[PDB]
Parts: sequence; C-alpha cells; structure tokens
Amino acid sequence: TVAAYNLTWKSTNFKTILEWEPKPVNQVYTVQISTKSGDWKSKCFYTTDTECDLTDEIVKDVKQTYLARVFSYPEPLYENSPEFTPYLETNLGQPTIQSFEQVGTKVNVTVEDERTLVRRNNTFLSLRDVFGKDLIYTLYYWKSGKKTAKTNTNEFLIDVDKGENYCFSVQAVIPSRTVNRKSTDSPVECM
Amino acid sequence: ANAFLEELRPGSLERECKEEQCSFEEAREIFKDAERTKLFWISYSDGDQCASSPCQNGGSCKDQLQSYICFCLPAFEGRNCETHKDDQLICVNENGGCEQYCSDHTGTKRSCRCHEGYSLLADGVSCTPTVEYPCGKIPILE
Amino acid sequence: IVGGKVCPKGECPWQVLLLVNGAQLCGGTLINTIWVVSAAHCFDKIKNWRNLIAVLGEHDLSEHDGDEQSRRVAQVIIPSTYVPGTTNHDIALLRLHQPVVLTDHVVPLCLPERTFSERTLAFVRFSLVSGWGQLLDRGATALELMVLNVPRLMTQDCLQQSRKVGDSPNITEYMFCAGYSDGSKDSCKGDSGGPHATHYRGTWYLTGIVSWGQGCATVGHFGVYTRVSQYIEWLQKLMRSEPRPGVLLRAPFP
Ligand SMILES: CC[C@@H](C)[C@@H](NS(=O)(=O)Cc1cccc(C(=O)O)c1)C(=O)N[C@@H](CCC(=N)N)C(=O)NCc1ccc(C(=N)N)cc1
Ligand SMILES: *[C@@H]1O[C@H](CO)[C@@H](O)[C@H](O)[C@H]1O
Ligand SMILES: *[C@@H]1O[C@@H](C)[C@@H](O)[C@@H](O)[C@@H]1O
Ligand SMILES: [Ca+2]
Ligand SMILES: [Ca+2]
Ligand SMILES: [Ca+2]
Ligand SMILES: [Ca+2]
Ligand SMILES: [Ca+2]
Ligand SMILES: [Ca+2]
Ligand SMILES: [Ca+2]
Ligand SMILES: [Ca+2]
Ligand SMILES: [Ca+2]
Repeated sequence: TVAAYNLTWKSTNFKTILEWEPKPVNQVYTVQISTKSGDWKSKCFYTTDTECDLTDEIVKDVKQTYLARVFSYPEPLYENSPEFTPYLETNLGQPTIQSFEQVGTKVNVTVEDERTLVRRNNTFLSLRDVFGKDLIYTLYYWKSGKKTAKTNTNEFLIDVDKGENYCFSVQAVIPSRTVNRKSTDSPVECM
Repeated sequence: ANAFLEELRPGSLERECKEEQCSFEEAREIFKDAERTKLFWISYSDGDQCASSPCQNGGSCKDQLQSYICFCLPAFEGRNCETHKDDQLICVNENGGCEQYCSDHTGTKRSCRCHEGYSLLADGVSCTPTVEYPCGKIPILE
Repeated sequence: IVGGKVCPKGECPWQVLLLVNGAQLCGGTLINTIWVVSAAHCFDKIKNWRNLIAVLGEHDLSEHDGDEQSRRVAQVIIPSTYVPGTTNHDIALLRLHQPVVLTDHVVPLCLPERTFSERTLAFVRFSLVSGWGQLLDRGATALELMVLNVPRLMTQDCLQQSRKVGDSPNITEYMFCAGYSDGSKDSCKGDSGGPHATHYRGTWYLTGIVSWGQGCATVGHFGVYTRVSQYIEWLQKLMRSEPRPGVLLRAPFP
C-alpha cells in the first residue's frame, strides 16, 4: 500500500469535496474528518474513488476549521489534508444577473441571490444568508470606457445615458478575505 | 449564424446570439472591443455542464464554468448525490449507532451487544445496567 | 498530573492507589472487584512483594474517611516480554487478595472488547488521565487526586510532531501518545499505572495506562500510554486463570 498524497480541497458555495492521489491499485480508502477538538468521523468507507464529499459535515458549522485524513488499505497508512475553514476559503460561485429595470435616467441591476449547500430548517441558505455583511457585489458595466459599481446588497442603482445601450457583468466579493476573495465574472447581459 | 445577406445588417446580440448560436466573430462584431468580447464569450461558449443530468436521486444541478454543483435531497450526499446515507449501517460508521459493542454481518445488518453488567434493550442498540454498579458509570452523578 | 484539576471526590471511582511498605508507589485502575490494571515498570525495584497494598475509594491522602478500602496485592502478573527499565509492554494485572466492595465511591472501569476500542474509542478525541503524581516536572506529588483531559494522537502524528532525542525509545504498536507538546499539560512519573479513560455514549472505558515520556510536559513531547486494546485477550485469559504460588508472575505474550 501507498499513503495518499496531494490532498486538495475543492469547494464552491460550500459544496466541499476532498480529492487525492494516486489512482488506487490493490488499495481502497477511508476518510476521517474533524474539528481540532471534536471526535474523528469516518466517511466514504473503503471507497476506490480518489475523492470524498464532505459537504454535510462542514456545513454543520462553516466557521469551524476542519482537518481531514485519508487511510490506505491494500495503525494504517494515512495522510493529513490541509486545514480547511469553509467560511474563509470556499469559492464563490459564478453570479447570475437576475434582471435590470430602467426607470428614467437610472437602471436597477439585480444579482440573483444564489443558494449554497448550507442547510437550515429544511432549506438551503443563500450566499447572503451565510456571509451577510461580509459579502458585496461589484458591477462592471460599459456603454454598449469602463465603469464599476459596488453594493452591500444584491442590487445596483446606476445612472445611464438615455437612448444608449449598456452591458453588465457582476462578481461576488468578500472584502475581508485574503484568498478566493472574488468569484468569476457572471455572464454578460445587455439592456 | 450567417444566412445569405443578413451580414449587411448591423450586429445584434438578440438576433445573433440569443435567437441563434453566434460565432466568436459575430460576437466580436457586436461588442467590437476585445476584452468585452472575451468577457462575454467565456460564459456564452462554456456550455451547460448540467446537460448530462449528473445529479442523481432527485438532486438539483447548478451550472458553473466548466463544472457543476449538485444539491441533494436530505438522505443523500456525494458529488452527484450518488451516496445513500441509509446504506451505511456498518460498524466503522459511528459504531453503527450501537451504544456499546457492534458486530458486522455480511448481507444482513449489523447487530449490537453490551458489556457484562448490561443488557441490550428492545431498540436493539441501547444497553442498560443489570447490576447496582455497572462498570464505567459514576454513581454520584447518575 | 501537570496542569490539571482536582477530581471531585467520587468522580474517579476506579482510581487505585498502589503502596509498597505503606509508601506511595503508583496508580491503577479497577476493572472488576478482584482485578486491577496498572503499569509494569511500577514493580521494577520492588523487593518486599508481600508489602504491596492497593487502596480504592481514595481521594485526599491527608484525611481518612469511610470510602477507603485496602487490599493486599495477592498477585502481580507482568508480560514475559516486558523488560525492567524499558518501555515496551508497560502493563500489569494485579489480583487483590480479597474483593473490594462496590459503592458510590468505588466502581470499576469497563475493559472494552478489542475491536470496539480500536475502531471506535481510539477516535474519541479526549480522554481523562489521573493520579497523585507530580504537579510539575521534578516537582512534588499531589495530596488530592488530580485529573486531566488530554487529546489522543496517532503515532505517525506523534513522531512528526515530536523533537528527536538521544536514542529515545520507539513508540510501538503497544503504545500511543496523548497530551500536548506546548509544555502545559500531561501526566507524570507518580501517575504511572493510572487510567487513561475514554467516555463513549454514557460509559467510560479503559483505553490506556500512564507509562512514560520525555520528562513531564516537555515542549515538543507528548505523554505515552500503554495501548490496552492490544492486551484485552491477555487480560481476559489471565483473569479466568488460577492463582500461582508466588506474588510475581511472568505470563507469555501474545
Ligand atoms: C529515558 C526515556 C524514558 C524511558 C524515561 N523518561 S524520563 O526519565 O524523562 C521520565 C521522568 C520524568 C520526570 C521525572 C523523572 C524522574 O525520574 O524523576 C523521570 C521514562 O519514562 N522512564 C519510565 C520508567 C522506565 C522504567 N524504569 N522501566 C518512567 O519514568 N515512566 C513514568 C512516567 C509516566 C508518565 C510520563 C509522562 N506522561 N510524561 C512520564 C513518566
Ligand atoms: C455531465 O457533464 C459534466 C461536465 O463536466 C460531466 O462532468 C458529467 O460527468 C456529465 O454527466
Ligand atoms: C433541486 O434541489 C433538490 C435538493 C430537490 O429539492 C429538487 O426537487 C430541486 O429541484
Ligand atoms: Ca450573423
Ligand atoms: Ca443571423
Ligand atoms: Ca454580424
Ligand atoms: Ca434568425
Ligand atoms: Ca428575440
Ligand atoms: Ca468580421
Ligand atoms: Ca460577420
Ligand atoms: Ca457552464
Ligand atoms: Ca484518605
């Protein structure tokens, strides 16, 4: 048997999967996850895949810091994963402009409040429900010259030249963050 | 798409990329600017990865750039919701819900047992003392 | 115990005090009314094998009360593989000459089945270690039973996180580390043979025995305990056996 290596965390909107190497040959795996003071919980028992979905475990408290490890079977050989703090590290999904209503010389751009894997009361909490004030959306627009706007909510109220057409693109941002501070630009929409 | 002579007509995002599939060039003819065209083309041409309907057991697929995300039903988990949370009644999984001892069994379900001085209750998972002072219990707290 | 707290009287009912010639010697754990699990090195320099006393229901070494029960140690069984002055197989099974009375202050700790202990308890993060050992490295011993909660570590992590020492003992499959490497909390010399009890769903189990370590609560070092799960069978076969002539007995292992 050979100890797993290159343990990586793939997380977007809290959907968190742990991946690793190599392609098991005559060996299966079992994962364990935990917070620094909690007990170790096993997952993906004797799997032959080189991945393990840990979403349901980390969403129990996205502000905790988890450590995961992969056992190897033909104490057993294992490899610890990097520490993971969902709230501080989960990638922000690609936003989606929900719509834009013009009213005179201004335009209201609305950003769809996408849902995350965080469950609560039999429902999926939005990115806003989770991050609250830590989340902002920046707008990148041009007269169909670069322009930008920022909002602490899910909407932008901007000015526009009557008659001319505009195109918009948005990004989710968590200013306080250091890594994975911004999401990828949303699809382009033109009024 | 390009039909005979339509190109004489100015560029139109609607008529060209919405009501039809437009090439990068047609797109570049509407936006003109390079970056603006690229910012548009990344998503427009990315293709919906939710088309395979990868999310199983009644899950919901959410499209992303060159990837997707599955939202599963309570009883499910896994990248594509392929894991049944009700098919993990094995001992190494939280002691198989057993209060004390757990014993695996191929095919059938695991069974629970107890330490001397205790007996298995009817739930088939709990143990209860059968003496006045069972091991591991603290009298002045019980 | 370094960096711990007093175990409220009655909350460590399986703790045993081992005395030789009436002098404090080591700790222990009651697993039934007649047997006590302790450490083997605790008997490295014993000479008066008829002077070994085990006390249960103890708490304050300076005040006698009716919860205290004394019993002569009728037999000390050590693995034939254990070597005096060394660390491997640091375990001992003591047969009390007469059964102790179970009370609110004297109760045994459960000896778990091997697999339950390896597959479940071994992953319960925290467990309690206790005894009347030193309150500081090279310091004096405690008058009141002290208790401490320590986190368990798999050996790979213990070695990786420990500082190498001049030909220090290897951590075998018969051992396991627990504690902290920041020099704040750990068990100590006089706590030897004491229990490393794990709480799991309403019941406490014996998972370890205070055995050895680089000094007491030394920066970059963890406490080392005997992995009791490796001796379940050994203990069970012995407890169903007939007492031998002399006090000391070396039983084969496996
Ligand atoms: C040589 C390495 C090692 C074998 C030795 N280390 S030590 O000397 O640093 C232990 C120690 C610590 C503090 C004071 C003293 C002392 O002798 O005064 C001794 C050591 O540990 N020796 C053994 C006995 C060896 C025998 N005679 N069979 C020992 O002292 N064990 C008791 C003990 C229990 C818990 C802890 C703890 N959780 N940390 C530390 C010690
Ligand atoms: C649907 O398409 C995605 C694209 O990445 C693929 O990963 C799935 O396996 C397929 O079912
Ligand atoms: C998408 O989300 C999943 C969890 C289910 O509720 C589906 O019915 C829904 O479409
Ligand atoms: Ca065209
Ligand atoms: Ca056309
Ligand atoms: Ca055109
Ligand atoms: Ca057309
Ligand atoms: Ca149209
Ligand atoms: Ca052209
Ligand atoms: Ca053209
Ligand atoms: Ca896509
Ligand atoms: Ca006393």
